[PDB]
Amino acid sequence: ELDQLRQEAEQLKNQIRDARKACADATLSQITNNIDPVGRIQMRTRRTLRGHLAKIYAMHWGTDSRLLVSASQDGKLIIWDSYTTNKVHAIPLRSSWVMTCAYAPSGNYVACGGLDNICSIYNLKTREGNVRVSRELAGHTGYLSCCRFLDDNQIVTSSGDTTCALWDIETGQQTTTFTGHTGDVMSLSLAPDTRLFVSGACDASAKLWDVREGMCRQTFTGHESDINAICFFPNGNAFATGSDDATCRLFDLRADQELMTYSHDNIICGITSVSFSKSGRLLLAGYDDFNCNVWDALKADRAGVLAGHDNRVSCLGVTDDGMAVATGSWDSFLKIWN
Amino acid sequence: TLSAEDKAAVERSKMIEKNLKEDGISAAKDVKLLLLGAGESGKSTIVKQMKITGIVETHFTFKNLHFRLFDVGGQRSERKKWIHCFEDVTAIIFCVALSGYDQVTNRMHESLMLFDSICNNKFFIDTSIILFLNKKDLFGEKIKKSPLTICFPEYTGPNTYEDAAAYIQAQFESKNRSPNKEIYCHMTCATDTNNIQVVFDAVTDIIIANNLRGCGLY
Amino acid sequence: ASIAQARKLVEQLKMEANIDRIKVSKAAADLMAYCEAHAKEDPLLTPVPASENPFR
Amino acid sequence: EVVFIVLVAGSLSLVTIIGNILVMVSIKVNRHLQTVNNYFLFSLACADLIIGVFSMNLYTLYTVIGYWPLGPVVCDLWLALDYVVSNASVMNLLIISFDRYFCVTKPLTYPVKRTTKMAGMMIAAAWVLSFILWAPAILFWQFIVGVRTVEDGECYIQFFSNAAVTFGTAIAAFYLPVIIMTVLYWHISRASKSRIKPPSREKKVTRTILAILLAFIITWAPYNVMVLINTPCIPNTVWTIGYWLCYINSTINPACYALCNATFKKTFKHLLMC
Amino acid sequence: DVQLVESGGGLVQPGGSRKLSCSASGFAFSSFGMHWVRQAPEKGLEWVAYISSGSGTIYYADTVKGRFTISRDDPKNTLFLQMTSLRSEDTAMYYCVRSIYYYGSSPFDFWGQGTTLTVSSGGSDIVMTQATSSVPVTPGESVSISCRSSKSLLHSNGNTYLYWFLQRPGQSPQLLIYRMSNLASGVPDRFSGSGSGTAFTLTISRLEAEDVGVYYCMQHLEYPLTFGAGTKLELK
Ligand SMILES: Cc1c(Cl)c(OCC(=O)N2CCN(C)CC2)nc2sc(C(=O)NC3CC3)c(N)c12
Ligand SMILES: CC(=O)OCC[N+](C)(C)C
Repeated sequence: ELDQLRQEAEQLKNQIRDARKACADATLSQITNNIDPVGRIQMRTRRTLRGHLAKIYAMHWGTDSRLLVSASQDGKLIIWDSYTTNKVHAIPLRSSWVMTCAYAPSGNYVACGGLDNICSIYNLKTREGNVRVSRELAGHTGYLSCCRFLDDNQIVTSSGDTTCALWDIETGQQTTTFTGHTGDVMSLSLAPDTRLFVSGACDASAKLWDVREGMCRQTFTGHESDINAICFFPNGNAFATGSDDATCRLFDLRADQELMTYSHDNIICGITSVSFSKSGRLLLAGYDDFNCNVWDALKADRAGVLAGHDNRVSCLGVTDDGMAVATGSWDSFLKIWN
Repeated sequence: TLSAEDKAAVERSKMIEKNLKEDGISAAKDVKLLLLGAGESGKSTIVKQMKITGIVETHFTFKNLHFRLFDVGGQRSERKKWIHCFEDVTAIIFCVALSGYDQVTNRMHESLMLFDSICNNKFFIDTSIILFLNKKDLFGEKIKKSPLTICFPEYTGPNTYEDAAAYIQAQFESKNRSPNKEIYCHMTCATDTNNIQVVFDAVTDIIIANNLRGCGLY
Repeated sequence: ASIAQARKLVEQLKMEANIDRIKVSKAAADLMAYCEAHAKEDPLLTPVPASENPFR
Repeated sequence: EVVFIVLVAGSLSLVTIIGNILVMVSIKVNRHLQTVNNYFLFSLACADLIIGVFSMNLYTLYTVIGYWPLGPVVCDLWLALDYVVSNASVMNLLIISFDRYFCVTKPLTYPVKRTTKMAGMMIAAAWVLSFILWAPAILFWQFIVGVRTVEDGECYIQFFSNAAVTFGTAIAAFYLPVIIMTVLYWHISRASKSRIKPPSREKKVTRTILAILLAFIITWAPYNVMVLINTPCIPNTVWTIGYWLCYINSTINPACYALCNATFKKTFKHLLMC
Repeated sequence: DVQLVESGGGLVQPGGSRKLSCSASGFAFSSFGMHWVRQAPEKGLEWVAYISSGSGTIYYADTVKGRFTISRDDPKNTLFLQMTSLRSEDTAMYYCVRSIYYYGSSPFDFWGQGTTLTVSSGGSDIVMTQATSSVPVTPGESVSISCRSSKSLLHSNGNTYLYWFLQRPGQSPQLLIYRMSNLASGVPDRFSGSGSGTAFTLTISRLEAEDVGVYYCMQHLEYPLTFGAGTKLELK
């Protein structure tokens, strides 16, 4: 009966493909044929945060657009003040191998994780001075690649055992497990309403979940290699993904298909981070060729280069008010741009 | 100078800067090694010979020198994602089982393919390898009954230990093309008394070479 | 044991094959409208002077 | 005639200035290239810079005409500064020799035992020794003797006749570093071999080390032997070169000490291209 | 728990010398800054000395420089004040407070218990004036208290530095509001603050019977710290 199920699956996929082709009338570019170009974007390095001793692997902005977490495998998780290049806490980690960091939207907790299969949650507002470990979530059988908060009492992570998890910090259990991927999931991003998120693994796909029940809603496949970064459009109806075939793609949600692809002949490297602006007109993508590029997010034409890094740019984040973009590379540094 | 109550904050910032600098200075005094291998490569035999889920880190000190051994064989996923976290290590310890007349595709062929892949990786283009060829006893017993030509058909020469081992070693060594790095070789027995000394000597030589190239004198 | 996996896969495909669809051009125009509505308060493409920039 | 000499002098000056500025800016911004070893090369890279501009252009001002246009109002200060900075350069070379010998002979304990403070102390010592060893005697032999032996038409060393002082100064500032450096480098070459048992490592090290020693000794020998000679023959023109020869290694040693690192040369490529 | 307890008090004839020890338990003592604040039997709060984390910066009041000295022993977590050449203007009860500082911190969050010392017979300092001294109140009402400085407390950083303190009868003061708007930890929602530049006000809504005592305002723009005379509260 295996052949029968294979034939049924082939028929279902053919039906889905036919429906997707049918609903596609015209592409986004033709509708956006009239809007004027935004012109070259001049951006100069304002602050240069210089504290670490090894390659920075992740960052995350705060909610107030001023504080910033930085995680690097010198064993360090240090939080900064962007406006005055100051350090407010330094945290020594139990494990030196780190690939993720999160700053709670309430500012009370931070999270970290890496190859040692454990997501550690660090308190910040203790009554005894220093910051201490509150919980060590451990249910995964592979390395963590991303960790995002939802509120103070829960957390969402994605790990290299082809699965994702929603935890409960107070108890320590694993409130829900999402499975259905084929390879290593390496990115994660939450929609504004904190009700559904999209994750993209090394099997050239990105699937969208719902946090309440775990049933996968949609699978998007356009790429030709691993996807190493995902970010959302601000209104939660589109998202941008960055692969290792030198292209980044803007995908829709209601139209159930791909809208735009971004790639240039000069570019052959692989994307390590993708983000938007506040309005949703510019796309910022960091490359392995030691810089960052800005794409007109409705014209696909390149509109400037954020250059000045001496090695691969890994983390890239824009603030919650659109005032600056912070890029962090294996050069141990971290730069702010307007 | 226009600062008001932020003067404290800056004192705390320099205090934690001092702590970071001191921790870095104290933590640059430890050697970092990465232990690789193949299936049933005997890498469990030499990890226990050192006496004090996820990454298994073993710590030991010998002749007043820190060591750190990072077993990563517990990772069941794509290798090309987390190898780059192990750049800027001092050495890669590669263990190869000399029992080279079996199937898992001969085991030696898997070992050669893995060694070629890890030696021509872009990140480890200049990171040195200490090569252990384990099970030098069992191989000696087995060589009499079976010919080495079953593993490498091209081979022609004596069927003795002292030459078959050398041919295997040379076939392994012929996989490096960088002019800087080097492969250090040893043929540890199943239960030899002291082969931490070989690791000590190899790491001393690596440090000397790195110092010489850093000063520009090379 | 692969029978259960195949059944789960086809069940997931059937569950995800029953979603409504808006037209592509409608969503493209919606993105265009949202992008053109919020253009003023974006401090990245409309550069902001040295008087109200906190990082200046 | 004059155009050729002014052109060659300007070329040397510009190349020296740009080379040393690139070396210092490179060491300032590559994150990793910043090490204890690179700061004895952060000193020299500045000291020659001064010679890269002052003596370079002012010997060009007197190089040609033949009469000191400025009398003893600036001649004492320039000459004293020139001799002081050159001796500082030699001392920076000497401390680099010490640093390398200790980082090769004792590779385990030494590279961590010393902090930044010890390196800074050595740098300051190398500078202050040269300052005290040349500036006071040169500047104040006037009042020490009570007369200005130097006439207004040319500039030279006030104590050229006092045999003891000329010997002392020259023998120190040249002939102690020669023996110290050669001894240390021969030991480094001996101890650079691999005790474990296609040019060898020892071959490359010996090639480079002979290059450095021979270059320095050839560049600084004849001037420091004529100085011993006078205390009576006047090249009057021949020794004009000597000064020029002695300035040449203030122009090439950035390449002999920061273009072989191969970590600096990559940064040079990045800086020039970008 | 957090505990600060002081010892070294009693009675000394004029001219002598003593040493006061403040012992701490329950927190990372080495990462804080210690202060000293004294109180005359009838008057209000006055400032004595300040020592920082790492003992880099030490500050003294004008009426104390030269005579007294301060020290800390953080391996054994105890703070010290050495007093020499006393006077009759030192008969008072002394306190021990902690002042951790960083972006978003809360200074003066815990106050010690206080040691009593008595002795027998033998221009840019910012002045802050609390207007009213006695205000009768009734439970459930709303009361607004005031504090007017002499210099504008709004720095360029967008911050202003005025702290409010409450003192119940026969206990140590507790911190209510820090930086004119922030409500501290462990304090109810009732209290709130407002003001501008120099004229600063604190509002209590639906006053209960547990909030009787005396209230104080403090400045932290520049040293030395200056308090106010306080405002008392009484029922009926
Ligand atoms: C090294 C030197 C010395 Cl020591 C010097 O005078 C010192 C000297 O030998 N004496 C003996 C004769 N007395 C009359 C005067 C003092 N005078 C010049 S001039 C010049 C140049 O390089 N060029 C001249 C053409 C411009 C020199 N290297 C040089
Ligand atoms: C210092 C010394 O003895 O010779 C330096 C001469 N100079 C200035 C030509 C290099």
